[PDB]
Amino acid sequence: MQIFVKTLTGKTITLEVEPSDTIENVKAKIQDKEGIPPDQQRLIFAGKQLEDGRTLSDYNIQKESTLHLVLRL
Amino acid sequence: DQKEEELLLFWTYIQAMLTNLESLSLDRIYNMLRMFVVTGPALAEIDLQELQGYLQKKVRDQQLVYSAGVYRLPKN
Repeated sequence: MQIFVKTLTGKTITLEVEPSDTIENVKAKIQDKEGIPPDQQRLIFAGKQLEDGRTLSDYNIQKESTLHLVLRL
Repeated sequence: DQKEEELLLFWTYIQAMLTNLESLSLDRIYNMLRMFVVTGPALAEIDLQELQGYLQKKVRDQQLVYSAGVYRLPKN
């Protein structure tokens, strides 16, 4: 399924994922697309920072959802 | 929980800003929100219309005044 990750530049990247993918794995796919190390990525959805060990389906993230990426140092 | 606590941090931040700058358009407050996102990322999903609605609650509750296309705090 398809999800979107919007960065603070307004750049929107699109991701191929499955509901069972971890947040860790989503950040690995972001790294593949932008060269951003996973430890620097905060992913935001429904007013929360998403925990690496949990899955998309744990957060009820459906296809076409937008995550927001905010980086740290 | 996260969004809500950080929205409170943003409001405090904006009141100080308004106290010093006297007034602020919706658009400048939005630009301030987008910069603030780096400090509290739980606000990342808030868009311009949602910010407007948030500021309008404050206007209804008389914590902001709106006229001349800009927001102001009541004089203190």
